[PDB]
Amino acid sequence: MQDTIFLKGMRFYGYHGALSAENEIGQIFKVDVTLKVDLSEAGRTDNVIDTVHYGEVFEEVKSIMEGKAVNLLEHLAERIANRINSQYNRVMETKVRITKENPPIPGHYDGVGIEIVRENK
Amino acid sequence: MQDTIFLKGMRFYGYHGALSAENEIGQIFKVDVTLKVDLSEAGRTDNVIDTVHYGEVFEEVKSIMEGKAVNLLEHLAERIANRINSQYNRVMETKVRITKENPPIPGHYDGVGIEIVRENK
Amino acid sequence: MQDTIFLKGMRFYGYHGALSAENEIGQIFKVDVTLKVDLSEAGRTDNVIDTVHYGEVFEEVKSIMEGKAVNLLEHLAERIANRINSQYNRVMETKVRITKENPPIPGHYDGVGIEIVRENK
Amino acid sequence: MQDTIFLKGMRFYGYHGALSAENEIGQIFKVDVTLKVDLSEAGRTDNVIDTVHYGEVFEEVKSIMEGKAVNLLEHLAERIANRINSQYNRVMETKVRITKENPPIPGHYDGVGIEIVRENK
Amino acid sequence: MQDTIFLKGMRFYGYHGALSAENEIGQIFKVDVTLKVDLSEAGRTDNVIDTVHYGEVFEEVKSIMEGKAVNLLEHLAERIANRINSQYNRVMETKVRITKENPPIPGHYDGVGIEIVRENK
Amino acid sequence: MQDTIFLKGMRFYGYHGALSAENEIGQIFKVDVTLKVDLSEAGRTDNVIDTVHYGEVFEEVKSIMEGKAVNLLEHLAERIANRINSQYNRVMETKVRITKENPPIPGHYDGVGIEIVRENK
Amino acid sequence: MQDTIFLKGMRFYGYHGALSAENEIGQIFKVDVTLKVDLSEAGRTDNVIDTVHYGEVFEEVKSIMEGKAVNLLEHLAERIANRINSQYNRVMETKVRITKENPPIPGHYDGVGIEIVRENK
Amino acid sequence: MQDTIFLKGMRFYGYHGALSAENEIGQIFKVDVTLKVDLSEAGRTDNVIDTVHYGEVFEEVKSIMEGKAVNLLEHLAERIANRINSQYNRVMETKVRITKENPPIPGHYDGVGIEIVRENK
Ligand SMILES: Nc1nc(O)c2nn(-c3cccc(C(=O)O)c3)nc2n1
Ligand SMILES: Nc1nc(O)c2nn(-c3cccc(C(=O)O)c3)nc2n1
Ligand SMILES: Nc1nc(O)c2nn(-c3cccc(C(=O)O)c3)nc2n1
Ligand SMILES: Nc1nc(O)c2nn(-c3cccc(C(=O)O)c3)nc2n1
Ligand SMILES: Nc1nc(O)c2nn(-c3cccc(C(=O)O)c3)nc2n1
Ligand SMILES: Nc1nc(O)c2nn(-c3cccc(C(=O)O)c3)nc2n1
Ligand SMILES: Nc1nc(O)c2nn(-c3cccc(C(=O)O)c3)nc2n1
Ligand SMILES: Nc1nc(O)c2nn(-c3cccc(C(=O)O)c3)nc2n1
Repeated sequence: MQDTIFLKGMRFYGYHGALSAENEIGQIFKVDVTLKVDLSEAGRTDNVIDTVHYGEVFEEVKSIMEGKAVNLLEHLAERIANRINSQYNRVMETKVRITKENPPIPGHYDGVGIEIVRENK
Repeated sequence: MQDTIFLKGMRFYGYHGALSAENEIGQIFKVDVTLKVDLSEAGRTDNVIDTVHYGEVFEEVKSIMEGKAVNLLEHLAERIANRINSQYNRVMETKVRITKENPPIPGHYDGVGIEIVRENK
Repeated sequence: MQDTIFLKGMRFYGYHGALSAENEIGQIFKVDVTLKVDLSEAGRTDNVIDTVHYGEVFEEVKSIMEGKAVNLLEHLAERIANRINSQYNRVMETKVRITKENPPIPGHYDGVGIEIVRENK
Repeated sequence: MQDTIFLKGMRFYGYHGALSAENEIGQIFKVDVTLKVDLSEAGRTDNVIDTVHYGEVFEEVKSIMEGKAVNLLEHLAERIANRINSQYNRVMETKVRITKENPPIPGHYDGVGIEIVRENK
Repeated sequence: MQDTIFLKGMRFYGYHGALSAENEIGQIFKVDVTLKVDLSEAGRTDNVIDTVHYGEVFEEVKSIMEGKAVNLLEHLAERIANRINSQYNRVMETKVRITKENPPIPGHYDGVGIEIVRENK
Repeated sequence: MQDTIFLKGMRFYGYHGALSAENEIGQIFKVDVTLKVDLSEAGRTDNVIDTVHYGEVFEEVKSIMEGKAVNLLEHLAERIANRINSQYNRVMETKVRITKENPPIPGHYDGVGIEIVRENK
Repeated sequence: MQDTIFLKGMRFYGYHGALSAENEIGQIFKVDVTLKVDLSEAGRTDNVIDTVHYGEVFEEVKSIMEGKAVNLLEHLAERIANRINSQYNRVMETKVRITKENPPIPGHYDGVGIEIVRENK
Repeated sequence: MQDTIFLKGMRFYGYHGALSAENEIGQIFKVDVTLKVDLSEAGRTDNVIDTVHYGEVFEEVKSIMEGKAVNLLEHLAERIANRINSQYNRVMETKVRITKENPPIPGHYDGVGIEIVRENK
């Protein structure tokens, strides 16, 4: 089953980061969420109730990304994957990628971050 | 067999969407279609009749994307994959990705959508 | 005097638009604000009080762009230019460009909008 | 008066070109239309009737770009500028830029074309 | 073994295409070549003779892409893969992707093409 | 008169540069050529003979850019502007911009170069 | 005289900013430097000594951008323009644009900054 | 286990290359480093000590990329992968991609390079 639902390049201004200064100033966090979901039924029916509403997923991500500031992106992706797997039984597995495009790292690069894949139990 | 034929970033202005307002105003839909097809024979012959004409595939996609407005992208990708698998025996499997780059979702993101892979029976 | 202060590609999700459907669903609005300001004194002093804080300008723009929904972009740029010229005597003239990258217009284009230049009296 | 209304990156698939082959195969034409229009009244009123509807301009451009095939881009921009100046008294001057991003020219480049500015008499 | 050598976005102006008009006018062809090659020895030695010179591969591709005009991209990728596998024993397998970014297809899209993977025997 | 004919992002692989090493290895040169030409007549007639053929201009540029290696971009733009003004009486003035996107300068930047504007006498 | 020498998108990682946190963490600063210089002589001669070496200008910019941390971009552009006008008599005027693509401003935007133009006395 | 830590588009100006001229002039090298690391613990704890600090990895890469000039990219990726696997037991495997976007190859392309994947023993 290779069907997926996806939300790309979601950006939120937040205050997460292990450094005090980072928590103070804040920065933009880029998030990509890919959900493994069997889409044939919805493909047949055309009924929104046979799939996972992308609008509701974005809201879950947002609440976590624009909420209390944590230290790691690992913690942020872990709470997102957990929150999506929990509320949707149709999601067989959740992949969350978080990118810090402008971290306190003295150099020239496009971005830094992590990516986790969590199966829904 | 890893051979493929592909059509990338196909854009159509349509009126699909579960929301009334969406059906009224319309929006741009981005479509990516990848076909698993053994290309060696055509590679040997150089005869167009030994492969799948990308121009004809785009027309099939277009007719579905610029046609009657449905509610889901799942339904739109399902009719496309079904239409391509049906008319071409050479297509062993069809992958359709549809992106709503500007959905009625209050936020900052690059796009939202779905992707399905359908084997030709 | 060719000195300027600028804020580029500011994006806000709003509900402005002459169409009911637009007010209902909303869309992303891109804003570019260029201010004619003599920057030599601040260039000499390095004192933030000798110039116009970009952070405060963005807040003014934001309040107008994410506030009550109006019909025209002309009205939106007119309230922004007026609000910036009013609070900053150092701004000799204000230029506001607003882009609707995804308007209810059935077609393929990069964006549509307006640009106004308002001298501070 | 530096106020303008603009439509950027409008793309149409057409068959214009001095070469037979070009008229046969067709190609994508990129169009940028900038209109000099005093936007203060609409800025004050917020009444759509005090400005020029971008949606109607795009339709005029479209009809010309997706219509009968001519030889030059100069002829295409000349009919567009003439058509916009003619129907809108509020347009003090019209600028039309047309780009052939993929012309029958053996080389590596981003695009080729012309740009005309026509005052409304 | 996941080591590779790659040449991305190689562009050539050519006259391949099943349509007469295409052979007459020509167009830009984009090529991506990925070679599976064990790179540890060269990684240890730092001796150019322990790997495959990207400069020589580009020349092989070029000669095929800017040479006699054929009908299919399948034929073009097949001659490239065959030419690289043949001259380099170190290449365990060759992947060739060819894109027609501007084909005689009336529509809006990023590109069309094919991709083949050929193991070196 | 604000009419122009333009050729953007023309790229050529050359060996110009004041450094020996540069003449040896070569690099990509980006060229932008803008011609001031009254386009109304061609706009009226639709006759290619009433304007300046972009295809012929690109050839002139090419011959200069892919020809003998000189030291400066100033010399390269000067020979191009001179060559275009000379062969076309319709060109009232020629603007040539040349960019070295990858010069032997140890740093991070998008490009370096020059731009000249030459009136046709 | 419309001749210019330019250095675009120069990026440096620095610690300038009116906020303590900014001085602590640092960020990327984008710089664009345009010099008004008569390029005809160098265009005629092809002698590097008849123009301004872009490599030397980048070094001046770099030393200022990667040096002691100041509060304003105005101060940074003022020292750059002053340093270039001072060492080169051939530079009739210097334009310096500095962009903070990731400032401590809670929002979604492409960048913020200033631009100054300084004539060489 | 599909968890990863990544550093994308890291750019360094260096003097590696099999050609004398290349060692003399230097060029920009683009590096992408992907690390397979189990991120659940850090995801649970939010403790930086339960993961691999991206800032420290960038420093290791930098020291190798901006250090002594070698002939191959294979040698450069091999020393990076080896250096990261060596200092971090948490890294189960390291993938290093190096791109020469502007090599001494007479042609039009986006880039050339290699990619290696090295398991940590
Ligand atoms: N522009 C903008 N919009 C929002 O909705 C924001 N929410 N936060 C925000 C507030 C408090 C904490 C965080 C956080 O990421 O921890 C984010 N910054 C914003 N900026
Ligand atoms: N510009 C443009 N071109 C076309 O070919 C279009 N077809 N539709 C269209 C018409 C009716 C229904 C749909 C739909 O997607 O349901 C699309 N909008 C277009 N715009
Ligand atoms: N994501 C996001 N963030 C904000 O700060 C928003 N503000 N509005 C908003 C709310 C009410 C009216 C408007 C408007 O533009 O008229 C905008 N939508 C948002 N989405
Ligand atoms: N995809 C697409 N959509 C349209 O609305 C088109 N109109 N034409 C078209 C038809 C006849 C003549 C021309 C022309 O440009 O001369 C264009 N090609 C299209 N493709
Ligand atoms: N600009 C440019 N440079 C080259 O090296 C070219 N080679 N061909 C070319 C010539 C003959 C046949 C083909 C072909 O692709 O069949 C290509 N067009 C070029 N343009
Ligand atoms: N790929 C490619 N195509 C061409 O037409 C080229 N011409 N030159 C070339 C040859 C001799 C001198 C110069 C020069 O720029 O001085 C350029 N390199 C090329 N590469
Ligand atoms: N990667 C990198 N390279 C350099 O040359 C740097 N110079 N500085 C630097 C050091 C001290 C002060 C500043 C400053 O901008 O004030 C910058 N950070 C760098 N990072
Ligand atoms: N701008 C810039 N910044 C640095 O930190 C650099 N380090 N090197 C450098 C110096 C010596 C050898 C190499 C090399 O790559 O072999 C690189 N060039 C730089 N440019």
